[PDB]
Amino acid sequence: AEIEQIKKEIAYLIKKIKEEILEEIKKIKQEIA
Amino acid sequence: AEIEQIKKEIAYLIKKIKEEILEEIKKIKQEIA
Amino acid sequence: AEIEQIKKEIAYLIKKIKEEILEEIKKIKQEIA
Ligand SMILES: [Cl-]
Ligand SMILES: [Cl-]
Ligand SMILES: [Cl-]
Ligand SMILES: [Cl-]
Ligand code: NI
Ligand code: NI
Ligand code: NI
Repeated sequence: AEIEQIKKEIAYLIKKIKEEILEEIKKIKQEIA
Repeated sequence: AEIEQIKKEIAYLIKKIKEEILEEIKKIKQEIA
Repeated sequence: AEIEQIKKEIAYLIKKIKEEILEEIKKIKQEIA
């Protein structure tokens, strides 16, 4: 059960992480547009 | 070895998200040249 | 104990990866200014 809990918690964190940084990049694009 | 293998599969996953984000940053960078 | 260790190693890499990308993004923000 726990290893399956782990797999779930990681894919999710990785998704937020990816998006958290992509936003920093999106603001830069809008700015220097 | 089963959990170790799991570590390597997730590690492979982060290096890819890392590189995938860097490319979006490299695109803008290439434009800013 | 092997699951706990795998978490530590995964959280560390995710933490580093994030900042290593933000540091690259900051270099680009400097090229713009
Ligand atoms: Cl650090
Ligand atoms: Cl640091
Ligand atoms: Cl660092
Ligand atoms: Cl820093
Ligand atoms: Ni530090
Ligand atoms: Ni830093
Ligand atoms: Ni550092």
